[PDB]
Amino acid sequence: VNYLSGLGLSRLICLPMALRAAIELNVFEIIFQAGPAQLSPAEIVAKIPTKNPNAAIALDRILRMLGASSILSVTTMKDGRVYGLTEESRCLVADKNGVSVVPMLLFTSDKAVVESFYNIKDVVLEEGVIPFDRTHGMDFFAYAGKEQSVNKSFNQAMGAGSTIAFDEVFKVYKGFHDLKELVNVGGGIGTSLSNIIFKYPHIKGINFELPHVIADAPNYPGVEHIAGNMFEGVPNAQNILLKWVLHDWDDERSIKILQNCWKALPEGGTVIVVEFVLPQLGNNAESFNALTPDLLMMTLNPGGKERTTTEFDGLAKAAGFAETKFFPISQGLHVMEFHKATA
Amino acid sequence: GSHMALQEGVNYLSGLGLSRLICLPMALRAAIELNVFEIIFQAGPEAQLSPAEIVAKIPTKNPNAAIALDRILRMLGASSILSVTTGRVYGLTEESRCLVADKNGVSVVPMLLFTSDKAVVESFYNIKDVVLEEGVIPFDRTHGMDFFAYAGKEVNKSFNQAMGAGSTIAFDEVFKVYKGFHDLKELVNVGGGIGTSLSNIIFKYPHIKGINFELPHVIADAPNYPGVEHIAGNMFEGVPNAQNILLKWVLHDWDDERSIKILQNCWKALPEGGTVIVVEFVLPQILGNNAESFNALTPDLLMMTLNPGGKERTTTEFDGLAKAAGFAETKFFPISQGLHVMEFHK
Ligand SMILES: Nc1ncnc2c1ncn2[C@@H]1O[C@H](CSCC[C@H](N)C(=O)O)[C@@H](O)[C@H]1O
Ligand SMILES: Nc1ncnc2c1ncn2[C@@H]1O[C@H](CSCC[C@H](N)C(=O)O)[C@@H](O)[C@H]1O
Ligand SMILES: COc1cc2c(cc1O)[C@@H]1Cc3ccc(OC)c(O)c3CN1CC2
Ligand SMILES: COc1cc2c(cc1O)[C@@H]1Cc3ccc(OC)c(O)c3CN1CC2
Repeated sequence: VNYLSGLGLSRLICLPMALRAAIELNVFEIIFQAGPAQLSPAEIVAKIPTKNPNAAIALDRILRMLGASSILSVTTMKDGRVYGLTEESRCLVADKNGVSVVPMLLFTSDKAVVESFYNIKDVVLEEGVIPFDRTHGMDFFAYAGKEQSVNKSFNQAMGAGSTIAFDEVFKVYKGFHDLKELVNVGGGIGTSLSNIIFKYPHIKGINFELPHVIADAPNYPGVEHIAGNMFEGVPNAQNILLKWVLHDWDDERSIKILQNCWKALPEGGTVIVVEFVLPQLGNNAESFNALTPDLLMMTLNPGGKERTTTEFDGLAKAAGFAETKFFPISQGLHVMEFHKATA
Repeated sequence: GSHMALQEGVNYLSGLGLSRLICLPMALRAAIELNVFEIIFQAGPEAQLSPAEIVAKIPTKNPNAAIALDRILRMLGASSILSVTTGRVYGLTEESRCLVADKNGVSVVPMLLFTSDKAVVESFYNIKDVVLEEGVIPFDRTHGMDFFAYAGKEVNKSFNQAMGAGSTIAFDEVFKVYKGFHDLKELVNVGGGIGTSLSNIIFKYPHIKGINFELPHVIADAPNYPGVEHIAGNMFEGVPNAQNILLKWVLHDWDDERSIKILQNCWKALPEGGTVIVVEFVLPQILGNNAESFNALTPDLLMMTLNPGGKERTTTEFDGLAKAAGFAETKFFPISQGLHVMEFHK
């Protein structure tokens, strides 16, 4: 047995912390500004606010780990290593509208989240334990209420993810056309509705959320914010959007959310669910796209989990939606329609 | 707009999957702490157990334990740490066999539990400060004290056990290649940990008198290895008089100036014919996705976050240390996958 190189499994914790450091140092935007280029650490440090003469050697130590792990391209030239973007690190550069995966990556490796991960084994060992609650003494959404650093990191993570998800959704899914009104239950800071209205200008958007999220939201006109608790009830709605909400909750609570949605809808109204779906698993993007949020749910949320299409169908039917349709979008991302029948 | 067009159509969606990079080490940690790899190993390697079968060997009365464990293990399987078959059943792979204890109870588990310890990861949040600020040590900034002193007031155990397991593993490889211990009569291990290195050396060469030289809080843990006596001290003040010295995984903890001071103290403790035997991984000058590269880069980032100016070094840099410290002759013995023995001759 190669125990010696098995010691190298410690890279697994080194690599995400190296990536977090490079993200926080703005490395990817700095490289991107040089053109589709490979920059030395010294050249990158020219764009970092530091008075430290040793900054470039230290940065090289972080970046060469990212290069060996194929996050950055690396080649050695007359003045040492030089680093460029790759197909996988391009997502770390903000696009025309300033969205990248960076807010999501900074949230999911945030100290509060990682600290809770130390107790994920307790979900195996003890019935009904939530690692985040045990670590922090309150559930995640209450914590985000009390702690603005985590509130902000999480709200921006969800907003960036919303833009990314809906850019993919609109490549495939057409079911938002002919809708006149959409209430986003647990809609975050309203970015989801903003993307939808950007594509379908006549849809009236109502974002239904907790107050600490609404207070943190940008003023999107055309998005009206309503404070409330989805477990107590949902405002009257022609149609409802449920994105990245059901996976936060166990089956019982998900069914309760969906029953409140059913009660708020008129005959012929629809709940549109946007989630990743557990693939039928391997070293591929679909698998990681479901398993990554699943482990985040396991550490953060009350019985939240990712689900198969069959499990989503079961939730819908148990909550009063006898008509369901499933729309694979991309790499495990799905849109699903839960329809309340017309006469 | 042509420059920004390069971000139009980027697969941001699967880029969200980069969060798996932090999920994976925490899943692995959990599996280690639940004893998953030994439980699977008991089924005969190559055999696959369901999470229900594994949970049957874990002390819990939680009826949902198998589903929960499955959530951790399937992430490990998709990442090629475990093998999976579909419920799902899990087996060991070439990458996880090292997580099973050998004939002598040794595996990489103590090292993996140390390097993902809360204190270490907490310090990792400040590794960018080594870039931003002159002379800042992330562990010192995070916790208010240096790593070895912190271990003094106490993790002394987690780290010391990690180094001991790593020592057994390293010397099992060294003894396949390096023969330079065979004719020594006495060896002082400067910074020798809990003494496991000397214990392995004396097990192979029983006529070697072993002297383990360490900080007092490290010796407090040390087992009574035959042939090994423990001495407390500070290597920056001096080293006990020694016919030969072992320096394993010590130089890489320190910047050039302090490493040279260590080696000069070694020089002063040695007779005219004494040697320092250095055991370290060697940093390749051309890096890639290979074991040599990762075997140097992994401890290098741990040094960056934990230690005062510690770093991994090339062979040329080790020769430079030796020369600056008064050792005119050096010899290099590649062992395996970047691990080296080097002899510094006075
Ligand atoms: N009881 C409750 N009532 C309404 N919203 C709730 C709630 N409990 C949690 N939430 C909200 O549920 C959201 C889940 S995160 C998903 C946010 C958004 N739908 C997106 O896809 O980007 C959080 O914003 C949180 O504030
Ligand atoms: N001033 C000092 N004097 C003696 N030992 C010291 C020291 N500062 C740090 N050390 C020791 O240096 C060791 C580095 S870790 C290496 C341990 C061991 N040689 C092995 O290879 O497994 C630690 O055990 C630490 O206690
Ligand atoms: C190939 O993979 C690995 C290689 C090595 C180590 C850990 C690995 O996972 C450890 C990590 C470590 C951390 C802190 C130390 O002092 C504070 C220290 O001496 C070491 C030793 N090194 C030896 C090389
Ligand atoms: C494919 O990669 C990813 C996919 C997804 C998420 C993060 C990823 O990295 C996030 C993580 C997350 C964490 C906490 C939440 O509430 C507490 C939450 O709704 C989500 C949502 N999901 C959406 C799917």
